Amino acid sequence: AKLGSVYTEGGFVEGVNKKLSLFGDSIDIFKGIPFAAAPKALEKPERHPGWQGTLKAKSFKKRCLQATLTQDSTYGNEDCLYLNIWVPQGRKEVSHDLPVMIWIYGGAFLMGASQGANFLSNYLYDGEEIATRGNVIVVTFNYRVGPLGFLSTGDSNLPGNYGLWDQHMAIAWVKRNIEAFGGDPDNITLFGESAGGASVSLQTLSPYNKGLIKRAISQSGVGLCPWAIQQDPLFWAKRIAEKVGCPVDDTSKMAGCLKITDPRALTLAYKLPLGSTEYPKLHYLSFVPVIDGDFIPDDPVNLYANAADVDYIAGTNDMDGHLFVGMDVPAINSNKQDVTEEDFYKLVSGLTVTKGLRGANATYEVYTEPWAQDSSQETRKKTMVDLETDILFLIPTKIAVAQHKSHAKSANTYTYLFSQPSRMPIYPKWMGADHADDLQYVFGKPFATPLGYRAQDRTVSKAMIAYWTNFARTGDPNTGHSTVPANWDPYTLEDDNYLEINKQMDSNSMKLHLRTNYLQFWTQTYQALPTVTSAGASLLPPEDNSQ
Ligand SMILES: *[C@@H]1O[C@H](CO)[C@@H](O)[C@H](O)[C@H]1NC(C)=O
Repeated sequence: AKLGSVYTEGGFVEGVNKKLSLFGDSIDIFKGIPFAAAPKALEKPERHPGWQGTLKAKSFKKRCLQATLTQDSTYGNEDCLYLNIWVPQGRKEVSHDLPVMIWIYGGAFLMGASQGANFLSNYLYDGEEIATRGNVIVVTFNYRVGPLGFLSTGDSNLPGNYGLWDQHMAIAWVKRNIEAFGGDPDNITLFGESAGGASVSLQTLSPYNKGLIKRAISQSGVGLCPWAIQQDPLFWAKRIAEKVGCPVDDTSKMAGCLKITDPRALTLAYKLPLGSTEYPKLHYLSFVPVIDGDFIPDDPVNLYANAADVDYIAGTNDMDGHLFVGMDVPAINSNKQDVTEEDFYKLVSGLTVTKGLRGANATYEVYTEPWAQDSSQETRKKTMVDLETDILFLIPTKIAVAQHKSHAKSANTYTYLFSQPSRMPIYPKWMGADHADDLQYVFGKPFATPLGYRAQDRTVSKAMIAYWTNFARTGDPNTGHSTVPANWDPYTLEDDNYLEINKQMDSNSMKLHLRTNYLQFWTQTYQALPTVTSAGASLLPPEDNSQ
């Protein structure tokens, strides 16, 4: 069948119907529907007022204003709040009451576009494969990124989180209109990776999404990740106002200035210092969400209450840290480059600055227990990847599933570990899954563009698409429109069970206790060490001028 012209809160919308077989199977595809009005620089989004007549939603609109790679603070403009929809259709009748999956893209909160772009190893986000292979409606949209989406003074002058408001507006529009297209409003599921994985998390915790989200999936990213929350907003708020001529040490005037400063200037003033220097950096992504007064009204760890009736999946790739540690210690497969013990200590120190050399010393100690030694420079390099994977993805993720499992009411909880080896020619033979390697499988690339894909890739992709969509349908990965390769057991604090996802999907894919001892170190021992919180009175309550 064909949807045709659908009437939504704003007016009529028309997309294209792509035929997929000689038997009626088609797929309606709408692109460019506005969920909000063109946002004003550093200002929250308003609902879109509507339009007269029909909207021809046939192509992705401008992605949000962001920087290219080197110069160009160009990639879109402020008018970018658009969403796209993919509705699988039969032949007999039109689809109705279908699960809805809203995708939130990553890109370190600084880059990103619904139009399958702004990402590295993988980037295209076409919902056709998922929609059609799982009989699910797939949605994608744009949310403000960069200074323009997350710049904040840390007070009423500039709260920040504008990018999170946009994501919320999308989710809201979908809640209110998705039935027009054949979706079931009470079966909205969110999924995302990296910053998108964290956004999904933060969106389930926000009181604003009280009863909008039914289920959620976070991939390589969660709200408790050290990188998801900016502890000291003003810090970079001043520095930005430094590059662009604005009254730095006067929040009010500074905020007024910025809000009127040129978007492209504001965008560009933020250049990631990925250069030739080893000072603690290369993971100082200043523009990320913050704890403001309302959207994220407290530390994410205390907001769990909001996600108690939300079915949740959270997972990690066995070497998520590889991509990042490489930027610090550029020894991937550099056989003619060796990592010394002090090299490891040096990385540790930088990673544990807030706890002094005591923290650095405890960490180095726990992490260097194994006897593979110098001779096994592989093991050394191996542990350096474990370290950043644990710190940036795994630990935060374990705490989030446990936390969710314990405070769950009716919600289900499932976690996973994706380990399909990266066959990137420029990485060492020991490589497992790196950050983002999951994307191609989740979005069904091995099927969409099979050229260059082994069958194993189609095996994995068939499984992941099956798990995600079954879950999006029943809250259970093992029950839905598709056949699951191996049973995925619901999480328990008792077993700490995780499905290892790869080509060998069988009864033995369900495993227990992934790096329990390190969870312990980071959460008990380490945490107990005195912090260099030492900031005098530069603490959250003192000297914030009553917000
Ligand atoms: C470890 O760090 C502590 C200070 O936190 C210091 O007293 C000790 O000498 C250090 N030991 C080594 C072996 O580096």
